[PDB]
Amino acid sequence: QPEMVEAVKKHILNMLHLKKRPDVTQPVPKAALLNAIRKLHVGKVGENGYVEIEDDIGRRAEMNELMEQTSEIITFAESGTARKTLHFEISKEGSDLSVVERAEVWLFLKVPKANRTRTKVTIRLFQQQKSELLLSEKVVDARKSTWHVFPVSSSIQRLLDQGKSSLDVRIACEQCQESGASLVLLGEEKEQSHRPFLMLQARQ
Amino acid sequence: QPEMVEAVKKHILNMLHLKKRPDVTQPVPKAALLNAIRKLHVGKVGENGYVEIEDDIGRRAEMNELMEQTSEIITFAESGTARKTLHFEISKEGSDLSVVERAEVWLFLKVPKANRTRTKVTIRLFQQQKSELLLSEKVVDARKSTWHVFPVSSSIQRLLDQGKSSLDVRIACEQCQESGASLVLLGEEKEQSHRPFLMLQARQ
Amino acid sequence: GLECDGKVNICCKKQFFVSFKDIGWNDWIIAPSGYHANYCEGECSCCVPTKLRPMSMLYYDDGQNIIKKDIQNMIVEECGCS
Amino acid sequence: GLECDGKVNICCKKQFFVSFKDIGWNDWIIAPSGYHANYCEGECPSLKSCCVPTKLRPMSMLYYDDGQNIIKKDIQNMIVEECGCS
Repeated sequence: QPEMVEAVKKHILNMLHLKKRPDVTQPVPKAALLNAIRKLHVGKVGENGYVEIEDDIGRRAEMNELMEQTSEIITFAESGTARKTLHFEISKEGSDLSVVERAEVWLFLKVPKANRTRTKVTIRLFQQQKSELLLSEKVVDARKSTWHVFPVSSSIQRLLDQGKSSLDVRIACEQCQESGASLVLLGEEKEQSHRPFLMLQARQ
Repeated sequence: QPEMVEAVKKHILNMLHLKKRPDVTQPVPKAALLNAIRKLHVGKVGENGYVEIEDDIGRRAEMNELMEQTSEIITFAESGTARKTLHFEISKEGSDLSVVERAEVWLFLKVPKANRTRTKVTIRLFQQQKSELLLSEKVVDARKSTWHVFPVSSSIQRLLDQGKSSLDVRIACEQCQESGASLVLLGEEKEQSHRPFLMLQARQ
Repeated sequence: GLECDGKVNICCKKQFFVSFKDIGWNDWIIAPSGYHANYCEGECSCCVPTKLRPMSMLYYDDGQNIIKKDIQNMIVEECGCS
Repeated sequence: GLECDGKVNICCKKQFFVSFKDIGWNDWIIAPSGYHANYCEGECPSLKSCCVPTKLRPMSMLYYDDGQNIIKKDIQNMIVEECGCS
């Protein structure tokens, strides 16, 4: 027991570049100490005495290893065989990943003329099975051409649980045309920049 | 040459959990790729050029090793042998550190009654040698009891360059009393929480 | 990532935690409460630490000096054979 | 930290940089431009010492897994920054 306690003692001292443990003296008053470290944001203090190091570098390393476990996958839409449908072939990397942290579908709504009229349109995403379940129902801004994010974390999670890696999405937007707007489902020439895509971020 | 090029190839592939380099195909249009990674903030692209990874974890490790070389020193004032004077014995750890990044003197100005009159007082810090050079001249708020920070990075730098580790500070504040205010230069009991201190942050 | 538990002999990490109170160091070491002394032992090539984690300490260097330092490779998180 | 430079026998790191263009990998590897293939070779006196990497740095890559799949990954211990004896 003692030979090992002395082993880590010497180890700690070598990391601190100290030949020896500091000699015992009378420290500054605790109120003086706690107040100083609080104001400098080098340490946090909990009532009745407890002290935690603020800006712990160990928490940063614990954070760096976390994003080492998490992978981001960008899956571009492949054109479906049906009308207004997108096909998504998720990378096999998604098999290694068990827990979905975030999953988004990105659609670009093109609005050539900036309208003050008919600002709101309802866009729906349908996952097709065998049957169609509602991925997302979102009311969006139809003022100007912009991107629009659809949260589908629960569905992508459910999909990976079932061992599946494929998603077929039907998109509906009846009010789009009368708003003078259209969702880009296929990357046209110079409009290929607006090709729709799914984002998957999962870990472990 | 080739045996090594193939050696790192296999290493890269093992880290990515790939048995093999991806088969050659036709990728998504570059405009489509660049636009997606931009909006998701996974990658930066600028001026019709190559792509740099935003949120690079290697840039985070390069940051964590920086703060591993940077140390913070809190040096509490010791009561000087003279009137309105503080003595600072900077830790010997300051010898290992060459470059001063930040150095601050912290003084508590006690103001019992909140004045709306005489809001401004001029506080001066004098480093004493052999002769006094002006550490800091700061006009501060005299509304309420509060801390006040004095920037002395250049002086502490010059001090460490000269191989010295000691600082004697005379403090002057003529307008303080008529404002009903007094700088705390000592640990009064129940006021020891306001004991003045020097903060030093240096690297390498 | 192997964890030594008693009778295993392959290269893994032992895990004994040290509290500065039992050591007589809780007076000059303000924070943290203790150090994670994890070490690698066994026979392979050299049973070297493979995953290392930095650590921050808050301690008295003197009666009036406080140090905030960040040490690299302070804690051995995981090891295996080299 | 020791750096191998041509003639030397002690445990140090040699470092050569590999650009994915010269390798034929710059099509599926979007970023970065190249990999820092730093490895440890050398000799340590003999309980033996293996000349193991001592300081490691994680690295993130951006690459095509498929024609329509982009991967952003963060690998630990990808780059060997410094080595010494064990």
